Amino acid sequence: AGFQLNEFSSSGLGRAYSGEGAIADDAGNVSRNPALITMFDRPTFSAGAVYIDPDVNISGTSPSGRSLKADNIAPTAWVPNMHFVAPINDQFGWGASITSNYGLATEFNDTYAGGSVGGTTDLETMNLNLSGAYRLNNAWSFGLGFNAVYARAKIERFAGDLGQLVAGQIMQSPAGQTQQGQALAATANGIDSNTKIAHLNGNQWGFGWNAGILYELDKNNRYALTYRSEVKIDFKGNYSSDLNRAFNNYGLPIPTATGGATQSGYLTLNLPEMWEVSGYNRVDPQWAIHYSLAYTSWSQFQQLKATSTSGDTLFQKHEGFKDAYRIALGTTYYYDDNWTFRTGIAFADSPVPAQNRSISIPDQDRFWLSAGTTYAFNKDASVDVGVSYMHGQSVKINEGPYQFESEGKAWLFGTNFNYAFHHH
Ligand SMILES: CCCCCCCCOCCOCCOCCOCCO
Ligand SMILES: CCCCCCCCOCCOCCOCCOCCO
Repeated sequence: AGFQLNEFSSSGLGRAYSGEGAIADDAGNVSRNPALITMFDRPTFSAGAVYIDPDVNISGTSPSGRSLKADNIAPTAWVPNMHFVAPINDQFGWGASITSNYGLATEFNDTYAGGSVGGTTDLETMNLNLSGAYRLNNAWSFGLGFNAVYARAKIERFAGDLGQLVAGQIMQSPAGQTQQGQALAATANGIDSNTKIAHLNGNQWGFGWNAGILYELDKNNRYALTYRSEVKIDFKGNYSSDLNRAFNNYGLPIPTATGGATQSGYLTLNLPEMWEVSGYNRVDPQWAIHYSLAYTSWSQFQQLKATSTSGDTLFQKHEGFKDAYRIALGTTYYYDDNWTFRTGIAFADSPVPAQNRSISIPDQDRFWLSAGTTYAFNKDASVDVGVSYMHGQSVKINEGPYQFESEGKAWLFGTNFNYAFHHH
């Protein structure tokens, strides 16, 4: 699912985030649906983190003869979460949380033959949320939330074997016999595969809002609709390329060379909005069933475009994402006053059309299998441990002169501590 994260709590991880937004056994879920606030009787707190260990691989051969093989190109990630919820009165409450809905990390050796389209790609995101909720009656609740998103990003690309390729082209050509042609071949051969062809970095705050509706049949069965708005991050940061000025203005398909000098740069990143419907059903004093369909408007993310203080394009990449859905189903076994158990599955289709796949964000349809458990120390305190495994199909990728194959899987492990305070 592109660069979206769902890892906002360890219990959620055990459910495979199914019907999140209709469950309120810990404070974690208010981030997902502000209306769940009305479900809380006293100040409740939750803090933990999810460890994501991807194993994503690339295979292929460049036209140069060099291998396009790259193993383990998605570094492990630690995603923290922190949550708080508290009543105001019989019909009002509020919450705050620190989560992450968007994140991405890909890394190739700066010597990689295909380095002009896989160097380093890093996006980390933090969502500061502040919600309030109104209890209309025993059935209807409403939530309204505001989000301050802090985002830190970095892009780096290298000349892989392009220097070699270009030199070959010249030398095979009639210009191979010319002084002019030879000098260019020399220059091309001279571009090391670790020559930095593009650098971007910046951090910026962005802002958005979210809303949610909660409907309860009884104390054991509810349903929810939630909306999370788009958030536009307007980066202003640094752009650089180690290539000589002399490369620019011939219309070659490359980022603007700056001879290593840094230029101020502007790029707008769109974090897509998301809708979600959720259902929770406590079938039995020990058994619950939960499920959700979520819809993310990835079409809101069309490209990476970077711009000088003069309006010139310094670096551009077409993304052309399409809207995508995530669906999930899970169960919870409330064994005894101490132990709770859970498992779930989810599926998410890639928002990246095959013809726009790229190796920096090698995405495919995914499945999650998860299981988790909660131990309750004492009605006031509990720890949540969750495990999830994700599997993705292998997919074909075409960028520039290169053809790749990609496969990805991952293990997720997470722990959360929960505390509940003195009632009213
Ligand atoms: C699939 C990637 C999504 C997230 C990418 C950025 C998220 C930040 O992860 C960085 C991973 O680095 C590990 C964190 O460092 C260890 C922190 O643990 C210290 C405990 O206090
Ligand atoms: C300069 C105008 C910007 C238009 C394109 C921006 C996006 C470019 O990214 C394409 C990535 O290709 C990088 C390859 O650069 C060439 C390195 O080797 C050239 C030496 O022969």
